Amino acid sequence: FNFTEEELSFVLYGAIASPEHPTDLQHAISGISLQLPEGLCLMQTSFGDVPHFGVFCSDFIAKGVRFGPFRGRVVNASEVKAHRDNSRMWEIFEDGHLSHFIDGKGSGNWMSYVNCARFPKEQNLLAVQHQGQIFYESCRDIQRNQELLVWYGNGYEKFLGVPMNLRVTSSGSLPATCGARQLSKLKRFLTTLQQFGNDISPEIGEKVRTLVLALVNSTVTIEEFHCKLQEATNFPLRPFVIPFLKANLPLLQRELLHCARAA
Amino acid sequence: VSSVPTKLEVVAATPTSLLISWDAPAVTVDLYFITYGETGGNSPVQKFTVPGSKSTATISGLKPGVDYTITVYAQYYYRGWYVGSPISINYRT
Repeated sequence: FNFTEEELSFVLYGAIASPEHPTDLQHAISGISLQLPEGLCLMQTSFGDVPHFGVFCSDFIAKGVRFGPFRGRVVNASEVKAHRDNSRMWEIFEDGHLSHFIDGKGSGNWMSYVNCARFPKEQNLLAVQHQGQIFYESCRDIQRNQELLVWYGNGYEKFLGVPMNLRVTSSGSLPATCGARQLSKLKRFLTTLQQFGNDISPEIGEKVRTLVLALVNSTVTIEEFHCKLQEATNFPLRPFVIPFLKANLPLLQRELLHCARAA
Repeated sequence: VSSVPTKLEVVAATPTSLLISWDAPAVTVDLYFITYGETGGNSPVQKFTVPGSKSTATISGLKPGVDYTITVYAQYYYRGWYVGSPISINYRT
């Protein structure tokens, strides 16, 4: 694979502009009765002649407003296939452990169209589990024409962006590497990883930037990447990362590859 | 034009759980947030929701003896989604 840093930055940090002013962010699913509340709207744009929706704020949303509960099929933990994205699933915990997933795909409820945050600056929603269900809570004042984008809130034990557990008010098990919202988790891991590097050092952050791009381009194998990254950053990754990358890296590559050329 | 609730009252039910009550504000309410956490404590503050239909909730799993700050406030829609200002009380079970 021979991708440029700019086309990587596009998939991790970019957005498509519409005929208007507001832009759609990229959780560009579909790689090859809404009951929508007041103040919100569903917004289609086109990407590769493939329809792509997003939930936008038509008016105003104050910080601390909570929407939900998320609605969808109940997927038992065993029947979720591997090498798949599962763009619209949430992990449901009971008593400290993974119970089941809740699949919003094809629900037709408006919340299943809210895309994920790939990094915090574009994030205005927090995913929050209460009782058995998922809610989205605004973490910022949401202004008109700004897109609603969610990520796993605190109350989820996370490592560099990826959630491992339901943060305790004690239990001990990680969700298996094959699960919900995998491509979004991968993006969130890579961006968080990049920011993590920059905070240590400019030279170290630049090393990671090239090291990640080389990984995305399969120039370097994951275990090769893992070692060199730990060498360059002087910081140990959790064991889940290698199988996580082996499972989900080919999703970012497939999407990255999926780009139209001008006309 | 008012959003803040009134007459919030707290009663102990078990040494670790309270029954709280309030009466709705002027505005039409979607959610009430209920919030509890140790007064003057470095402990985090917890919050759940009850629908506008309800004007009572039960808080549970509290430390007996320790006083908590309970807070309720309304989430409404008025030319935008807003969360109002809260009513507060402190109470040791």
